[PDB]
Amino acid sequence: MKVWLVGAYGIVSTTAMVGARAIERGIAPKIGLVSELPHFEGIEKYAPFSFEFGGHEIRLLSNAYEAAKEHWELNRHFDREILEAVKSDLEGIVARKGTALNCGSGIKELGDIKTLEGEGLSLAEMVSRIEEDIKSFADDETVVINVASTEPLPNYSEEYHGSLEGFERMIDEDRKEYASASMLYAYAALKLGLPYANFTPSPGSAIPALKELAEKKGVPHAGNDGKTGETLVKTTLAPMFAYRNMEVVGWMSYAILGDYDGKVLSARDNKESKVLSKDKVLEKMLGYSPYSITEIQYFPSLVDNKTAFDFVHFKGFLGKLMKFYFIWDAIDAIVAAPLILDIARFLLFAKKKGVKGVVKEMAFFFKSPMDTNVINTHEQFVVLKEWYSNLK
Amino acid sequence: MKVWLVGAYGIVSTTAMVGARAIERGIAPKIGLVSELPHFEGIEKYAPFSFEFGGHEIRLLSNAYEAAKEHWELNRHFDREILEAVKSDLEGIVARKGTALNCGSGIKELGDIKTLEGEGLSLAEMVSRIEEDIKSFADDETVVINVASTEPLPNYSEEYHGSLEGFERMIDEDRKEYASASMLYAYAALKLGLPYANFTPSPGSAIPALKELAEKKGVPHAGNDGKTGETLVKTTLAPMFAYRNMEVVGWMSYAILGDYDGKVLSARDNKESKVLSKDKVLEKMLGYSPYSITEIQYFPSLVDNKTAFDFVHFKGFLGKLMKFYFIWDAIDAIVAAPLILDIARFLLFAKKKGVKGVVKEMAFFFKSPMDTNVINTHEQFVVLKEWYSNLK
Amino acid sequence: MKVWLVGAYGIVSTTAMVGARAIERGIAPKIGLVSELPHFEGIEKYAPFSFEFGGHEIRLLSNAYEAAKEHWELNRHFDREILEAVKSDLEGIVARKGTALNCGSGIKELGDIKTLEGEGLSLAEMVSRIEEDIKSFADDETVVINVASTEPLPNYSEEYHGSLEGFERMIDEDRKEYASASMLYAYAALKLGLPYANFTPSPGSAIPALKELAEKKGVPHAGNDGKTGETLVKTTLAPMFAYRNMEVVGWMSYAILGDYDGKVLSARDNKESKVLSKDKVLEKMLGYSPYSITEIQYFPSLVDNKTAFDFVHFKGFLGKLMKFYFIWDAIDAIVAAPLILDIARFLLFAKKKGVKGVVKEMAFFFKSPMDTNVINTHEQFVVLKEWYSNLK
Amino acid sequence: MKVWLVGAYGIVSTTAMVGARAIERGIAPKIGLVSELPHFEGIEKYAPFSFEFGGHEIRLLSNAYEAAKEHWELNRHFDREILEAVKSDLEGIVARKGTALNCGSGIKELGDIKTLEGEGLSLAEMVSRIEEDIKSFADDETVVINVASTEPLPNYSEEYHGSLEGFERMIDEDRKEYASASMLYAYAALKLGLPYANFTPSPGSAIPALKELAEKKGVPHAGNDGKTGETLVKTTLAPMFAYRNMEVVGWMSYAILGDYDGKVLSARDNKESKVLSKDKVLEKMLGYSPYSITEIQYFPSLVDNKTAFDFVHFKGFLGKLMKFYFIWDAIDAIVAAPLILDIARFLLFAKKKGVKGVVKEMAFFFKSPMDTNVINTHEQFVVLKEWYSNLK
Ligand SMILES: NC(=O)c1ccc[n+]([C@@H]2O[C@H](COP(=O)([O-])OP(=O)(O)OC[C@H]3O[C@@H](n4cnc5c(N)ncnc54)[C@H](O)[C@@H]3O)[C@@H](O)[C@H]2O)c1
Ligand SMILES: NC(=O)c1ccc[n+]([C@@H]2O[C@H](COP(=O)([O-])OP(=O)(O)OC[C@H]3O[C@@H](n4cnc5c(N)ncnc54)[C@H](O)[C@@H]3O)[C@@H](O)[C@H]2O)c1
Ligand SMILES: NC(=O)c1ccc[n+]([C@@H]2O[C@H](COP(=O)([O-])OP(=O)(O)OC[C@H]3O[C@@H](n4cnc5c(N)ncnc54)[C@H](O)[C@@H]3O)[C@@H](O)[C@H]2O)c1
Ligand SMILES: NC(=O)c1ccc[n+]([C@@H]2O[C@H](COP(=O)([O-])OP(=O)(O)OC[C@H]3O[C@@H](n4cnc5c(N)ncnc54)[C@H](O)[C@@H]3O)[C@@H](O)[C@H]2O)c1
Ligand SMILES: [K+]
Ligand SMILES: [K+]
Ligand SMILES: [K+]
Repeated sequence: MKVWLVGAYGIVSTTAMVGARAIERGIAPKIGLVSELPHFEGIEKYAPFSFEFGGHEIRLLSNAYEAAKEHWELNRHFDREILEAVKSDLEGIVARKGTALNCGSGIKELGDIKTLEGEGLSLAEMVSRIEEDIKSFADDETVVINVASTEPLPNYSEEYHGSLEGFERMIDEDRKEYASASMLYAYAALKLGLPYANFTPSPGSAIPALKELAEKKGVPHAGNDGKTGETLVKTTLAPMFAYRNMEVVGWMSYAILGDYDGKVLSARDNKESKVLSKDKVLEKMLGYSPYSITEIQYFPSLVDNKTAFDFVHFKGFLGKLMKFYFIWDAIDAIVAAPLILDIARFLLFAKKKGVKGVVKEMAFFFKSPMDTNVINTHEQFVVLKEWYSNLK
Repeated sequence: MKVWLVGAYGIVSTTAMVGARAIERGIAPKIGLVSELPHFEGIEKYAPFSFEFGGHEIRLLSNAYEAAKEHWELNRHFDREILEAVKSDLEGIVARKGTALNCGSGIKELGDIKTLEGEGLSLAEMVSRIEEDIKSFADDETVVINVASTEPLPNYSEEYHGSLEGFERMIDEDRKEYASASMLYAYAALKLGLPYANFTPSPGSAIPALKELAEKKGVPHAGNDGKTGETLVKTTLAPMFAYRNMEVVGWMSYAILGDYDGKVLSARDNKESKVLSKDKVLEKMLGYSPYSITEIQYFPSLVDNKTAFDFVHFKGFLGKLMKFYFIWDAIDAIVAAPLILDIARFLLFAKKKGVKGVVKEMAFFFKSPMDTNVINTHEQFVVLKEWYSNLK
Repeated sequence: MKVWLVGAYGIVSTTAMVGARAIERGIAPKIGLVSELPHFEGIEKYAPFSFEFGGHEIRLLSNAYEAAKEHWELNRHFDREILEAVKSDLEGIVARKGTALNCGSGIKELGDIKTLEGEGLSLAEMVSRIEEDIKSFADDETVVINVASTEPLPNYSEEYHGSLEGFERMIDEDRKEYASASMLYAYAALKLGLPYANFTPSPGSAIPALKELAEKKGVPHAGNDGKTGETLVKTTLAPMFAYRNMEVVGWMSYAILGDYDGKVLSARDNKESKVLSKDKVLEKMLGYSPYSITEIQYFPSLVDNKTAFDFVHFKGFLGKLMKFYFIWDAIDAIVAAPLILDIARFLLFAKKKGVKGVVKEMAFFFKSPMDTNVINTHEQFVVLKEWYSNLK
Repeated sequence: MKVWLVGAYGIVSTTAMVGARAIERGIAPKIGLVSELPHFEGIEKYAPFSFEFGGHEIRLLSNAYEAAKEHWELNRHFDREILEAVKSDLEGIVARKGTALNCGSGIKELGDIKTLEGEGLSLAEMVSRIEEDIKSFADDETVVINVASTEPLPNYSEEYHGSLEGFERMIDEDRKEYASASMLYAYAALKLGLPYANFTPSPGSAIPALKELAEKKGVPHAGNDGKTGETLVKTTLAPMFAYRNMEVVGWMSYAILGDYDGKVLSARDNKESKVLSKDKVLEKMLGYSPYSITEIQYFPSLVDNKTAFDFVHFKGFLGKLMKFYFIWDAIDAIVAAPLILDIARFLLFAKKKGVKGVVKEMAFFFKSPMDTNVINTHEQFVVLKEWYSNLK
């Protein structure tokens, strides 16, 4: 099958690519893959484990391999051995020039960039290129997935984002102030009939205009924002306090990392996107809302090794306060990368079983799962098993 | 309703009584009571939150209040005012001489004991004494619940544990060598047709002879070993790794604690009763069984304040190792006590609804749940609920 | 000896009074007291363990006992019995009205205050009101220690803070814009010719004009800012890395607390008095400044129980990164309170031995020790000992 | 200079050798070297950073590179490029074959082992062989350091370890029962007049006989048992409770690791060279002896990454109990390796200043420093600094 990756030269993206190839050349195991669980025996019928990649980028790198080496140099998140073995495959994967429209202050920090707006094109022209790019690539087994830098919170317009009609008038009128890259990509994907996933907190296909378009074309989509670490933990074990009828009075989650993302998610301008994101999460599991703090800080030396420190303060019998601490030490790309392959496969699966619009039941992969209040990891996993089983 | 507590001047038992009476006196909240959770609404008409207490002990104190105060002095795990407000009630609660039969070398650590065997009695007699004690206290709404100190591994005997007939020939013969307190209390409870629960890892009613007795007498029973702290975290958190097809290469649980259960369990004699519990435990959620060390150690100054340390080492995508740490800081009688009153009510409910034998569906409370492979905190919770909804 | 506490009704200050009295009455041990270490045997020659208290406050409560009861109610940081036994002496301690001048947006967070400038008074009357308050109380064995709420960064002025001439003019020409309470309190202790110590990040006697005052007056003074918890471990543990020629690539401190202080410092403009610190702390022990972050966050449920998480990333042989984690769990007032007395005893000694100006040698007590580069806790202790031995 | 290494194919040893060649090759920096700290400027007039390696082993590996690589495969503790860079240097390093006498059950773990007593040799000629291997290799500027696997407790012979005569009688008389490998190589070193150091808890040169010899021959020597991680933290952190007049009421150290030594110290009978050695550590810094458990468990997946969990429970003002937790995560070979070279450098310096016998002043490097009580890292460092200055 074919995967088109928005932000194709990033760590998550290339680790997923490196990984797809290593597994297919049979020199890496299938650990990490949700689609490779016993319960999903059968899915290779509808979406074999086989991947061809391309994607969009704004960064000035030569091909996927050069990108993967750069990330590997600073993180050694996998055996050098593995990288050298896929050097050739990844070298033949060259990204096409993207758009960074409305991507914020922090885009400097990617180093040297090249954009479609940088060539001085109209919105129509840019949309049109992105479309061309993917279509020349796309077959009937193609999915599009966004893994590009988190955008700020969009310049939200009722006119231009409230309806598909409105969104297209935005394109046609060349009204760039209203568009964000993620919208354009997602539009293009749904526009060409291609399943789309948003792995980021950027708006992507979340706006009503793109949900409308998704529904009308008959195209499945999912998101948003992959639940890969500390949040997976939170949503896996907050429910333990509800089951035991204990009152969580405070929850602290403090996470640190370096690399392109943490260095941008720093300034509380762009820091806003993951501070609402971890307590209304809690009320939807406990049915009340403890005092919750949620923070990410820059910490250069850690690079992609996002580390998180959680404290849970809770009352038990006779209201006695008690304490729970945990530390999460993982490489972000390693926990994310496989989910991109899982999502690609589940989405193709959904396409072929005729699913249209938002795939509620894929909540399991995300922190802002669209169209659902099912947040508790356990219920989510059951939901995904059961959605898979019923359609199979 | 009535609750006969085996080990009744224990900190769990006393905390239970203190909290039952405080809640009833309207002077403490109802946090921690699983039977108080919304899904369990209506349980009141079969098992109201109304409690009377008696029990067996081998410790020499005057009454439950002195026991309670003794633990409270060293522990201060509830407000002094609650202690005073419940004084006259627990002063009215007087345990009856029990049996230390085959309870391990470290029964020396409780210090001052008088026991039924200690009178030079026989099995036939001990048993009639234990029964008379209970029959004395019992109505149609009495449950017997074991929270006595953890017994060593019992001497094995298929003749005497294999079947009711064998056990009863054991009693008849006074073959004390193959008998243990937990068993005799269990036998007594079932021979009077009262529901029975085993909050401890002692064999209790779990031997085949006593399951048969329960079946034949038509009484519900449940256990074993209440799942209160760290093990709750383990059966809640381990499934996460399962859901993300991650391979745990190592699980470490080290816990320190003081108080009575500290010294005894740490040594050799009774430490062999919660080590074989946590890789077969893991095997039943991971589906495989990783290097798993499990250990408890004496640490005086901590008293009843069980502190556990856990390190989980797991591979994700591409074979890449990552680490997860947690620290559980709780007062053990606090997580334990409410579950005693929950086990009570739920047992009275089962009895009223015609349940007999093991109630598998009360696994949610136990570290070694009988007759179930369901160990996942979430699967056990759904199972508890469904059970309830299906008999309600 | 007499001790005059600015911020008299605060937890830190009330706990010191409770401890002072409790130790005098013979109902508490002498743990926590640097002045009570065997090196300082001899000290009671000049600074015995006896204490009379007085103080300024701005909150309306009857006496130091109500002040202490409030704090204990929320915190339960010592036995009910300790409180009860000192009820008498502490009811005999009534704080006199002070100034809340320029003390931040968080002065709103203290509930109901009444203040000297609240009577619409002038800098000159306010100062002499302060001095007359301390002057009745004060004898030839009286010290003044500041434990008031953290002020924001002072309004910068080199005309008014650079010289005592400029400071007295500020007072003469009533320029409240350049004056904060902590400076006014300090000016008064020192004009009245009394030892002064500042246990807070506020300027206090550290403005140049005030050091000038203390020198010209020949008065000893110590400060600033108690090093009671997290920062103690930092100044004790950092050296280890320097001793083994390892390179700290990064250090994080993340503290949470509630209670009055957590409230006040939760505002951004009152938080700033603890961000620009433990970078320049680190370079003063390591000789290079690693990437450091320090943060305090409001966390209501913890009350005065500060809990700090630190992470240190560091390079050793062949530049391999390694990791060190720590969690600090203490009641702030408990660790603060003893030093208050310790400082009082040490200041009164200093004075008696004719010491004048900044007592560099009390660096051991402080996060921002004045006039000194000795930050290393061990180096700091040794100085405190030799300074003392050299005067004994 | 020349360093002869006992256990030359170890991870500590081969990492030291890998590191030394990298630094000389100028392809890695000098992080981790105590001797490269400023206070020692000039140490190299007497002890340049210049190293030639030889040693004793029982494992069958071709040369020092095969060994380094084998460890590297499993640990990836330094860069694959460093290994290639130094391959040819390490390949010229062939270990000469030594003795495994009375190193107990934990020598079956190592693999294919060949020894001197394996040839059915007598103590006389095993020693002779050992001195012949070394003398051959050694010049006026050679050191012997022990980094071999930890022995079980030596067999007790007061006659044979009480005095030089005794010891050499043991040899002439072939009393194999009473010697072990540490003792033999140490004897062998001091006979040839080379300085000796013992990085292991093995007795080595610390028996009265062998220090008798060192004096007699005017040879300097140091040990025992490198202080590399957890214990370092402890000897650094415990004095903070002393300085602050607090009482430690319990200390827990729980360390897990895999690889050779983790295998070795798992079996209970070898775990006992670090059982008595950590309350007597605390005492020597604290004044009193608090409850203190120190434990090490096998954890295969960690390989050489010794992780440790510490919990200090402590009383402060008014007897209030507080908690401190830390987690050390390092690679034991990285923390150790530099100290091997440092130790060699200080030893040559010592030799060259006429120092003889136990050099107590090098305690800084050790867990059980010979002939000294100074345990506190801070004090040890100063002592190390001062000693060097006194002989500079
Ligand atoms: N486990 C995880 O890492 C995790 C978890 C949840 C969500 N996410 C989301 O996934 C994203 C993955 O990024 P990463 O971790 O690989 O960091 P990264 O810095 O390696 O990736 C971002 C990449 O996208 C490119 N890009 C940015 N804007 C673009 C645009 N407008 N058009 C085309 N390309 C663009 C950048 O040049 C960069 O190559 C994160 O930024 C976050 O939004 C990640
Ligand atoms: N979190 C928890 O506290 C928890 C969790 C799981 C299981 N348990 C079970 O609870 C038991 C006791 O816990 P506790 O916290 O009350 O400790 P505890 O030692 O204070 O209580 C046990 C009490 O039972 C008495 N006793 C011992 N043997 C007896 C016997 N044969 N007959 C009658 N009384 C006897 C003892 O004198 C003591 O007073 C443990 O043995 C354990 O098996 C507790
Ligand atoms: N271990 C520690 O708690 C520690 C460590 C370092 C620094 N400090 C400093 O000590 C201060 C007090 O600590 P606390 O725990 O008692 O908190 P707290 O808020 O309970 O104490 C502050 C008290 O001072 C009073 N006050 C405020 N402004 C005043 C003014 N201008 N004049 C006279 N009185 C005033 C307030 O009414 C309050 O009662 C902290 O804000 C901090 O600046 C404490
Ligand atoms: N941070 C640390 O790793 C550190 C700290 C303190 C103490 N130590 C000590 O250092 C030793 C080495 O550590 P390691 O992790 O490199 O273990 P390792 O097993 O990899 O190295 C020890 C080597 O010595 C060899 N050996 C065993 N007995 C011998 C004998 N009698 N003669 C010659 N060679 C022999 C073994 O074959 C092995 O290769 C430990 O056993 C321990 O006593 C190490
Ligand atoms: K990432
Ligand atoms: K207990
Ligand atoms: K770690």
